[PDB]
Amino acid sequence: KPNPLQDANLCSRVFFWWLNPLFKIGHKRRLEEDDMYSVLPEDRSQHLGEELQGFWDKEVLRAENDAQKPSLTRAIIKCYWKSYLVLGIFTLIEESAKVIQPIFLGKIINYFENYDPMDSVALNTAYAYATVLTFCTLILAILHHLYFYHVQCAGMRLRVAMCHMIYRKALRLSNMAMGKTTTGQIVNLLSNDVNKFDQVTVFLHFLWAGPLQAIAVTALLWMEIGISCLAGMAVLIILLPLQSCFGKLFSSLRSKTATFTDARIRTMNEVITGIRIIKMYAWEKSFSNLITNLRKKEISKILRSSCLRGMNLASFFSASKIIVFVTFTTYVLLGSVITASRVFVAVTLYGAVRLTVTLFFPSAIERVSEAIVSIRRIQTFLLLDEISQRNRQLPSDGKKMVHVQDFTAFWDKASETPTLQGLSFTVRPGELLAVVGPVGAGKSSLLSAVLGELAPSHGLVSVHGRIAYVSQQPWVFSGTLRSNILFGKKYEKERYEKVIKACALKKDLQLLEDGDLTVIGDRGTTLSGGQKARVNLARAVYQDADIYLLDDPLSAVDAEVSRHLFELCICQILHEKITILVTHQLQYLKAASQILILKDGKMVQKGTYTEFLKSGIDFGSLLKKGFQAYKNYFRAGAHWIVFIFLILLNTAAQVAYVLQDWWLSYWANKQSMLNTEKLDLNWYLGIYSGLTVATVLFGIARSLLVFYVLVNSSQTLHNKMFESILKAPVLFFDRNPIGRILNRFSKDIGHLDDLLPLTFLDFIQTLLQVVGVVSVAVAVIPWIAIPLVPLGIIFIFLRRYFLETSRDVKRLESTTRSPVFSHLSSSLQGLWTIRAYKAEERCQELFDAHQDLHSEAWFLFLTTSRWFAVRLDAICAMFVIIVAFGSLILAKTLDAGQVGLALSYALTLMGMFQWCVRQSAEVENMMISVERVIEYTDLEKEAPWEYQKRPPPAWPHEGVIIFDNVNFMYSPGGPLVLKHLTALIKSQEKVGIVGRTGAGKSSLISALFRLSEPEGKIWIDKILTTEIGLHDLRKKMSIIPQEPVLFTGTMRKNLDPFNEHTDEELWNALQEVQLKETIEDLPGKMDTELAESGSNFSVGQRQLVCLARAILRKNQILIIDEATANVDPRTDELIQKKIREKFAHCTVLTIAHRLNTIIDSDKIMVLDSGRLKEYDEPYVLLQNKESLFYKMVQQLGKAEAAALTETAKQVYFKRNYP
Repeated sequence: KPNPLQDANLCSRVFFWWLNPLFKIGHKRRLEEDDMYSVLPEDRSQHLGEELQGFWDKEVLRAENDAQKPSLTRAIIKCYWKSYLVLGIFTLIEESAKVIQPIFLGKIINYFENYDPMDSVALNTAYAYATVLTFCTLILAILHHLYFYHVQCAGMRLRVAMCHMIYRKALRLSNMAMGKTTTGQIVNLLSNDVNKFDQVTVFLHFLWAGPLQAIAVTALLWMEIGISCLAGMAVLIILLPLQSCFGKLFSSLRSKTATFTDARIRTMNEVITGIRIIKMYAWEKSFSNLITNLRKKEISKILRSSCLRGMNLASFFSASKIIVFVTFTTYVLLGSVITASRVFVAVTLYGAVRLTVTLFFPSAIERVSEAIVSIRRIQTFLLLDEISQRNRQLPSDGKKMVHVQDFTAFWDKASETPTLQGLSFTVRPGELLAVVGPVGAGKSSLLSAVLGELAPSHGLVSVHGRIAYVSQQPWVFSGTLRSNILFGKKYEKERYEKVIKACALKKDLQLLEDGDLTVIGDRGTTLSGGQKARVNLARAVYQDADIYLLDDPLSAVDAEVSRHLFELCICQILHEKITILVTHQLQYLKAASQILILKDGKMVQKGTYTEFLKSGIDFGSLLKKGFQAYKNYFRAGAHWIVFIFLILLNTAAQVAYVLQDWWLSYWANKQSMLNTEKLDLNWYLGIYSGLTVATVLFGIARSLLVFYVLVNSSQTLHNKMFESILKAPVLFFDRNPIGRILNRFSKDIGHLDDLLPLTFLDFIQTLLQVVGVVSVAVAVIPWIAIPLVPLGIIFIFLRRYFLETSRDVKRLESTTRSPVFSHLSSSLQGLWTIRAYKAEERCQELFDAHQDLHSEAWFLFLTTSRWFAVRLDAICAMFVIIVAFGSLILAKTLDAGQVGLALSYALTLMGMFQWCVRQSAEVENMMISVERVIEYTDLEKEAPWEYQKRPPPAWPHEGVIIFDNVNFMYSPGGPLVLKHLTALIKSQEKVGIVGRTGAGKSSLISALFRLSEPEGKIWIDKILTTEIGLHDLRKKMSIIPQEPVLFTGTMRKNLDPFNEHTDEELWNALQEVQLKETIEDLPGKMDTELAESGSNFSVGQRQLVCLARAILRKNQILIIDEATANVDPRTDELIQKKIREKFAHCTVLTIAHRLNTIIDSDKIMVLDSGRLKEYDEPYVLLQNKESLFYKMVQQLGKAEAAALTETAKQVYFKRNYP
């Protein structure tokens, strides 16, 4: 994929003209990784990394020779100074241009100030000055982008060199070093700590041309306006500390909010996850209250933080008005007088130095400080102790031979019992050596000793030859299955097919779409554990090394596959290979050439299978231990009248900003046409102060009102979204995962709250400033409205043309960034596997290739940005040239105040225009959050929680439940689950439900609670369910769900969220389940904060909590759902006995998956894939052998069948026949 930046001119690289084809292509279709351009050779990851590694190695040698610490920063500087110095040359030129062009502005205004319509020599010198002014604007506009590309390319090169060095290290960390750190701190110095180097360079040079300029400018001001410049400059210095009190107080109101935001998101997680239970109990008003309170407590702090950001923006807006006000107040008070060529040079010089001081210099400080933090971090990482290269081998006779003599070693050096005790054994080619022992005996430790991972404290190990290894856990990296198998080696058809047929992957390869060519993710999300183990073993076999080490391969696979692998792949193929095995299944031991027993890290006996048959010690004996989006966004915040007031207040802020400078223009023009007659200073300083105060007050009012209206819009959108997600039916929670639902209450509301009001105000602020600049120019020279129409069509077409490809190349550099992260993670997890084979100088090449495919789309992200910006600066510089020259061809009607004003405003357009365009794109970016929040704002709704026909309070009186021809389905158009159900449940009668798992067993509860309004009729005491609002149906039917949940809060909350009970009642109920005792020993009596669904409680304890809930609610209908699956028998019988002896007069429906619990149920529904088949007493059902109850019982066995039959008969006799 050849790169055109390699073949370009210099005129064609100043203008990024070499990038035109990409845009054309991106304009038609979408861009994918094939359109993208391969990187310049000086920019490949391996080249950069090797260079910086050379410098860092030489410098750590220098330090080790000099006996102190080595510095990474010193190596970075030594490698990159001879090329970050030339960038410094251009930034010196550019900053002197910024300080020079106000001087020629002065000289043009000074041509007007002394006009003579006949003198042509003066006009010619003024044209010369206009030409020099335009050369400065074309050095700041057109050449700053080939520079800035190189400034940013330097940082990309530094980040890529660091990523390479970090990986080269992380591929050789000694095990004791891999212990201290984690595989999270080795992706957190590469996902956020090396991303600093992209940013540092951008402003690095603003540490010596941020002070230097602020001296040059001050010296110039002293030449023009005199000592008064100090006044102005004083104010400008006070914007460095003050802007750093809006920073040590915004982070005090912003880290005080996350402690409410994160509580709210945790509660929303418990609301969304357990939504079936919340609905079924009718509790969502309680969670409404909890999240309403946490959100109100969070908006209070978002509202302080927004008032402070609004004040910060208003201060940055009216700073220039204050600087110039105080300068020319002291200038005119000390006896001087305002002329219009010193005024609009002082204004312009303040503009330049104020932009440097308040934005660039402090950014440079902060980013260099963070980059030094990150360089320290990587400094520490690149010095973790490393594995000694497996050194010179003892010269042997070439035998592929494994021996150990008197080995004894530790994983950590403080242990009491050594990890290994005096190990001394050997293995030859062809000998399928094995070891048998319990877990903790250390067969992993023995294999790690073989692989060099265990450092010998005493003795010796001799391993000679190529080795293949299979880890206890399968390890699959990023790639395809054949890529996994080859592991960098060249493919061979027959050698691959032999291993495939040996590994019985044929069924597994058929399971995937591409056969063997399907792409496997990280940890193998595309495969299963057995499949991953098979792929790893196939890789090991195909690698064809002298030694094989196999660990725990066949414990996690089935019978036939494991047998086939052991015999036809291990026993037969590898009978000509050195073998060492870790096994847990004794059935394979018969094939073992040798077997060793290891226990407490020590030898017991080694010998064949028959010899250990002779020893008489059993193995098992030892084995056992749009635009509607904008309209709907703004309409939430405030009525339309407030939007009209907001428009007026934006306009008055900007009009007053401009009328202050026009006042200095009018003051100057009125001073010049004078006479001694003196100019009335009270009047002029009065209106000048009035205009400065109006600028400041209207900027402050405008910012706070934009912020307030948009934060209130956020608050209204959240309240409406949340109250619409509490009422969405459970279908909406089935279709969408808990991740997607909660992602709009955390992220998107997180943009609406603290980032969309800020950005949307910064855009409006700078847009009105651009309109102020263009309006002063047009109002002075009205003909500028003709050139300015083709400069506003060209802008629109440019921006469409760009954003049609800047958006295809701002995902290409995100969809290609993550494979680097993933490769580092994967090569850390299976690092032992990687190093076991000598094949890591191919994993380095893989990391380079993954890091040359992201520093290939960062290249296009850097240069498409400059393509666009060169053209916006062409537009803006044509505006400045038209103003500066159209003002001299019209010199007869203009005068020095008008020209000064128009032209210093045009000069300030430089950079403002681009910031406005950037922010507009960023607003349109961040409005997707609003589209999504408004999309959950209008979900479907289930029936209302209340109806007109309220139920009588005593209902249900009895609990007589009637089913009249009920059809129930989860979704419209989906399969029916119940088909014309018809039944009568007489009061108090205990009824069981039986059938197949999903034969309609699970939908009786959903139909009875109207979790999906059903078709048919259901009556409770002659009241149809569909005629009463939900919370008057779900309140009156207590349920014991399959897996209970505890909600974060006091145990009094879990038993009475609505405070309908007295603490003595709760104590009584907790005593009924005998759990009262277990509670009054925790710190809080009942107010103990709990974990997520009672991790500090037992499943049986959770069931006790839910059964207490039911006893407390004491409604005369009760439903139990899949009582016990894995409950301990004590708790089993406890729950069961309480269920019967607490609910004597309560109608009960039980839905059980075992027949023991519901054998005594007075009646039993039987379901057949959604059909009511049998409904009668259990003994009557068991009489008929054709009855599905009898058929299902006979599945159980013979003894259990007879016992259950006896139980049914006894119950039948005791109940019906006294």
